[PDB]
Amino acid sequence: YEWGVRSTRKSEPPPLDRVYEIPGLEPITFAGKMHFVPWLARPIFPPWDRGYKDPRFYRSPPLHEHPLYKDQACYIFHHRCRLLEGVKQALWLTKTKLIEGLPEKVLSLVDDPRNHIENQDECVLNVISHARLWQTTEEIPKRETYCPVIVDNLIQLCKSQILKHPSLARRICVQNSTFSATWNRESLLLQVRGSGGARLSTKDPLPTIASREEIEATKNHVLETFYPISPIIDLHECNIYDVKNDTGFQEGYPYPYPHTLYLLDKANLRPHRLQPDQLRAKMILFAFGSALAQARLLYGNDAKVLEQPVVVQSVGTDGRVFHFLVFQLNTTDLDCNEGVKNLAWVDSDQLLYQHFWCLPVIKKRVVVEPVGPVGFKPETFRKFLALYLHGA
Amino acid sequence: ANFVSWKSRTKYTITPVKMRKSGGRDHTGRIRVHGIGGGHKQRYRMIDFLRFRPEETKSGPFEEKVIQVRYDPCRSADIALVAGGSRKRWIIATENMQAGDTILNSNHIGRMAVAAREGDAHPLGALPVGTLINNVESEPGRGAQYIRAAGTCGVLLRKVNGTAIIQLPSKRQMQVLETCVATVGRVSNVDHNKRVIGKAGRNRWLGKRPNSGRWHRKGGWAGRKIRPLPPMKSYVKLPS
Amino acid sequence: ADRMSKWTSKRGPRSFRGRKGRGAKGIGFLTSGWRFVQIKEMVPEFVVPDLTGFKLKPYVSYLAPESEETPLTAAQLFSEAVAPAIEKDFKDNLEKYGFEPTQEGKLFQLYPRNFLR
Amino acid sequence: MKYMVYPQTFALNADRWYQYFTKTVFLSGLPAALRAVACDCLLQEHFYLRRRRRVHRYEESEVISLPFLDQLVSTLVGLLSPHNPALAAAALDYRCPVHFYWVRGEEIIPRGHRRGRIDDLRYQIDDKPNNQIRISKQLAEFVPLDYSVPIEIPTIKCKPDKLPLFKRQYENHIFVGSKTADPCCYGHTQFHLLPDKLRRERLLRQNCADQIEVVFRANAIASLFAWTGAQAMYQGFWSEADVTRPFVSQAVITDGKYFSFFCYQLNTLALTTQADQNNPRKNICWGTQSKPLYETIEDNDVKGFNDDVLLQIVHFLLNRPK
Amino acid sequence: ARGNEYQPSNIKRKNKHGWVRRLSTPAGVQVILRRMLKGRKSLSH
RNA sequence: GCUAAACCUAGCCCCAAACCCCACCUUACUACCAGACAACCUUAGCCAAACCAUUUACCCAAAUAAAGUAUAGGCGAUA
RNA sequence: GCUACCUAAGAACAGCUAAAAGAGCACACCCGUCUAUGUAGCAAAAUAGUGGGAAGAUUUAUAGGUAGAGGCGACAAACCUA
RNA sequence: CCUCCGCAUAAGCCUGCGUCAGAUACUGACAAUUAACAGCCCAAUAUCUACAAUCAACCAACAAGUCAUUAUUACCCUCACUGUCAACCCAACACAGGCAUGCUCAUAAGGAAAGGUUAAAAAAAGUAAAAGGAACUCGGCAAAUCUUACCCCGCCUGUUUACCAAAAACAUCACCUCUAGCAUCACCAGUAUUAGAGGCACCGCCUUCCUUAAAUAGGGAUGGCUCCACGAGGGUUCAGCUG
RNA sequence: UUAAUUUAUUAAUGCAAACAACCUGCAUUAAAAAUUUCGGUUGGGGCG
Ligand SMILES: [Mg+2]
Ligand SMILES: [Mg+2]
Ligand SMILES: [Mg+2]
Ligand SMILES: [Mg+2]
Ligand SMILES: [Mg+2]
Ligand SMILES: [Mg+2]
Ligand SMILES: [Mg+2]
Ligand SMILES: [Mg+2]
Ligand SMILES: [Mg+2]
Ligand SMILES: [Mg+2]
Ligand SMILES: [Mg+2]
Ligand SMILES: [Mg+2]
Ligand SMILES: [Mg+2]
Ligand SMILES: [Mg+2]
Ligand SMILES: [Mg+2]
Ligand SMILES: [Mg+2]
Ligand SMILES: [Mg+2]
Ligand SMILES: [Mg+2]
Ligand SMILES: [Mg+2]
Repeated sequence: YEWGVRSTRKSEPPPLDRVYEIPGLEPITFAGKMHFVPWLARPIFPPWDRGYKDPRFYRSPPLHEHPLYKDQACYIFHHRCRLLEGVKQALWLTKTKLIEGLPEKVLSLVDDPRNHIENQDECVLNVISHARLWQTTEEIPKRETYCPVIVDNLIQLCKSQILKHPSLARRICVQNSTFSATWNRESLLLQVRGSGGARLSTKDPLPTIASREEIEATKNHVLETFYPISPIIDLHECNIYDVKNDTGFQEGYPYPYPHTLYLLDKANLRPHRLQPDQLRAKMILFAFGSALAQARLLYGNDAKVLEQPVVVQSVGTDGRVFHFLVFQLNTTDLDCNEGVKNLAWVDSDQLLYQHFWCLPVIKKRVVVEPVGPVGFKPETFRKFLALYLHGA
Repeated sequence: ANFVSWKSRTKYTITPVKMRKSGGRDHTGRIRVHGIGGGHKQRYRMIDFLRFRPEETKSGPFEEKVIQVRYDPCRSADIALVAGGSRKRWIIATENMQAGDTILNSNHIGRMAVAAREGDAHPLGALPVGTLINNVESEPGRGAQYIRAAGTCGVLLRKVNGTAIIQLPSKRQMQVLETCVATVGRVSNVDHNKRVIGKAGRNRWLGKRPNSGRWHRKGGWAGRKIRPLPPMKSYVKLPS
Repeated sequence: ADRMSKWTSKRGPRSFRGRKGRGAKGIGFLTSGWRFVQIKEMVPEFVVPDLTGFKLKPYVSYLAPESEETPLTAAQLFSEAVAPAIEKDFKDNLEKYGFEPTQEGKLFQLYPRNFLR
Repeated sequence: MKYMVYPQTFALNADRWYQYFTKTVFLSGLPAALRAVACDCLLQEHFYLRRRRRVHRYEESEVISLPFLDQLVSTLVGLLSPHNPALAAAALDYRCPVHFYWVRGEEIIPRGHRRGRIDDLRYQIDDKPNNQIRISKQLAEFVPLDYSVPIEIPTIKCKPDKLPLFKRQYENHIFVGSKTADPCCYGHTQFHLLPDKLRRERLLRQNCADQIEVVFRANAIASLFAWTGAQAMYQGFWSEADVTRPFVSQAVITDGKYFSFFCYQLNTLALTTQADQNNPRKNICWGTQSKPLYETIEDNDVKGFNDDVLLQIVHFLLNRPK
Repeated sequence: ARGNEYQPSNIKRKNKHGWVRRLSTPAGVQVILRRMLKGRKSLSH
């Protein structure tokens, strides 16, 4: 079955006048008249050259002629790619071993109550209420508005800890930063072009979480595979691409080391929003991409086991549900499935609050649920603060 | 009228396509089919009825993972998003197809009969006689056209030479080259018969509208009548 | 219902009223977001001379003598502009005398005219 | 039907017109690591950050200066939080709307079936400051309530229509940037970014040099009056119950390079004719001339960085409630 | 109840009786030709 | 004695002779981007035949005459 | 540009009762049961009260389409500019 | 003293109660609506996009619900043009009609039922009424009150004769019959559990007395049946209520 | 409509024509239609 019905397909041009089939004579066309007439032959116009040149009337050359066109087809993961297998596919692509829960090294940074924010719950509740109810004159703010607001206000609340932690002065949250990292996986060359937003950069690299012994123990772990789904599925197969490793910044940039990638799924529509598993996969891929760009910038473009692993964190949220990730890139030798493997600690589906009532539900003239968040969980904010404080 | 068919998309896709209702109207704008109009807005999911469609630069039998089984507004059967290699496609789901199941699409006519597992597609030559089938092609590579509605199942009645006799759900025999592919099992949504519309409003939701003057010929509907022969004219309307 | 009154941009719905103009020549184009980009070269630049010291005035004294109207012609212009040089060089390649084979290559092409007024 | 008062406006002498609409007297004057951070933000937005898509001068404001101003506000608030405890609990709003609706003066309906009838002149400001800081404790006064100043509010003899200013009818909103249920209901500082339509270059080409400071001053007067009036009406004051304490807010207005600084004290909400017939108070706006934060940015260098502008920003951020 | 059959809309007026629609068919061209022959001030609507 | 009443050319009829700046097909009267759709094909019926069913004169390329003749025609109206 | 049906993309539907309803009462809105007035009228079909529906087979704005022996019709030979 | 009125947008209209001067909201002249609101857009080629909405979190589904972006290649100039009035439009009218949407829910907005008088008849609307309480009448129509019970028809919600018929008629779920083995313009981007047409009617089962005093009124002693519910349908009735 | 006249047109076949499809001509059968008519006497109508 062929798609596209004939009536919609472009109409076939009318048959050429028989006068054109007679070798010796020049047909008399309405070309001289400069307008159509039905009783004269239709001219054969030579193709027009000066057309597709003006900037506002430009036609791009065929993809084959573009400077970066390559016969070998790369598989790019961009911000709007949704992995079918999700976390498993991301782990295979990045040669990563998954560890449930955040590492104790970062989780201990908030165990002591000194790091606990004064009026922490009050401030977080005010942040949630402002994002979800008080943000606008409109009664119910949309996700496109309350997800960035909740993230930024939480980041400010964490940054308020500069009192206890002067090391927090050596960091800055940049927006619209874009990184690109290419690497091979079983003769398949994969690129990640991470655009996202809210890259938390620090002047100092994050300390490694996994020790040499754990990194070596990753050798025994077998990289889970899925069949018949190829790991390439849902990745943009593109022949136009650049193999350069771009960290997103010019050389000499202060705060060169990525600290946390804040990915937010703020689409108002559920189909336009990532599933939680696909969001975790995107977090894995973006953290791996930033770490790999850093590694290629620092230790050169050589496939090898990293003596100093690169650690990149990421927080992926939909405004209510958060996912926390710490990714340790400890190898740039990705092509083989064997050897030491990168490792990611993920804490999944940490919901800051169960639900938010913008309107007071009234049954039989009785207020059942008051306006505000329900099922608020300070533990998720503790984890968020721990991730922010890591490295300080 | 300025009617252009909505079926203009040329490239297969998984995304539901916005389909325009017709109201039973031709491209001329006149009613051609009565009783159609309105109903819930629908999106069309392009079904790949050629189950043995090996991916680009690939060949041979291939397996596919059932990502999900979904209700289809445009069919009695429910459909299945199924993914193989690096592609995803919509196929017609069989009765017991589940998410996470594995499906085989083969062009191999084995000398022995292949074990017929529900949901997989084999050439009709490879199936045992008496197996229930659906999504049957008429010609090799044409694409499934027969036994596609919910709960339907043809029977592989016979296989002789390179020709197989299939019993269509209308209990009519059909001859097809044994190289034509069909999938094993009955189509899903087997309870489609038992659904009760309940009220006229549900049919109106389904897009069926009450329509009269369905014939447009002079005098409207007129049942066929036997025209008596001249010898028999004397007995047509004998009085009591 | 008014067939006789002129169709202007004040009459239709919002799309009509936005689309129709009043004869003003275009100055630029519209990009994405309906942002208007104004092209400087599209704007008519008024070439206004310096009138300081100019002796002519809007009116002429009635004391000026009457004359007979003699509209300038191509023959007269040729005689008063090219004929002297032609004679002086003939007594002793027409581009030397002023003729140009083609208007292409000139800023002010005489035909098709490509300048204002 | 109400006049849409635009803080960021192309109109000439709009500062004078807004002074009249607002009953505001404008008064000229006032009532190292930070430098490194400011330079870092500037260079991050201008040079260091890699742009996949070419930056066009028609969007330079929105794609360069807006992130730059956001980074300045956020990082400076973080760094000055130890030196200003109130700034730690403050809410930092990014482009949250500020709406103020008020009535100022009267007009005889000139034409129509309502001709000859009295109608109040209504004004609405719908601002969206690039950044703003909201606190739960009010800032201190800049000058006592009932403070008299010899400078007189400009008098406008023409209708507000003569200043390009148009009427619409839509929701009347009084908004501080958050709903009334928000405890952080007082204003600390607003950070405004002039749009590309109000480029200094375009203003210089089309107008005098004083029109640039007019644009800055009008934006300040309108925005700060709206914010302080919304704060007062959140506290429950209006034209018939005038404020018992002055309401204070600060603002910095930048084009990306040039910064100007404004302090505003709202002393009156009694702007109607009835409430203003015998009202001696008047709102006050202290302002500074626009000064360039930097002279130029060449590749990796910020040439001509002005420390005084950054000190003024820090001073505003360091202002505290009592 | 009746009499207000005319519910004006300039889009419909121009799309139904305008110059472009009149010229779009040979019959409408003859409509315009008849109006021109009669000397109508308004050829189309 | 009011309302009125009256008027004569404005033109028209039939012959002859003679062959008679700019804008605008998009929503016309709209300065300024990818065309292609580009037209052709017996008139029918009213009516007469006292219905009606075959049939029933109609810009012809010299007026007259041949001649309403030869012919045609429900051999009839009529042509 | 009425009306009938359809197409595309919109919009409206208080409150109470009930609980995911071609649900109940009843606004807006749609209609037009009965009575009265009106009958060259306010009106070439209206008014007042009463009444039916009122989250649906609902109502409705916009643009488009189907044309006369044809269209359209939940068939009343209804409607297709009184 | 009055108003589901008013103010705005849309649509429509096109200067149609602004000023002045002549007339009796007319004629003529002069003036006026200033863009931020709104309209007027997009440089393409490819390739992408399964995951509704309903406070979207539980629960609840079926009728299955456009949201279109990214990579490369081009690109550097910048705010033009148009709508902006009114007491307004469609109904031949300064027409009690028609007229989408957002807000105000009785108005902060908008208006005036009485030209003056008299106080006849008849007429219209309204209010009150002794005693009685349907005796009126084709009929309790209308009005006033508030109930009861049962038949016939149609299963029900809906639809219809725009302008004398709203129904028992048409439709309708349900069922039956007939026709059709199939692709690129309807049916249908469908495939016999489908599609088209016709019929039928949801469903389910089995195969002389009473009423009044008087009662041409009412009720009861494949088909045959079964009226659950519903009805401005058509009959009858108790009680009450009433000019 | 089992009134009269047709089948131009479609749909089937058949025969020729072009070498199965497609198409032309000529027939036959249908469908869909088209055109046309409504004698006289007897209160009317039925049967006469
Ligand atoms: Mg209409
Ligand atoms: Mg006759
Ligand atoms: Mg409701
Ligand atoms: Mg209901
Ligand atoms: Mg209907
Ligand atoms: Mg009937
Ligand atoms: Mg009328
Ligand atoms: Mg009056
Ligand atoms: Mg009177
Ligand atoms: Mg009484
Ligand atoms: Mg009686
Ligand atoms: Mg009684
Ligand atoms: Mg009686
Ligand atoms: Mg009654
Ligand atoms: Mg009924
Ligand atoms: Mg009903
Ligand atoms: Mg009627
Ligand atoms: Mg009626
Ligand atoms: Mg009786």
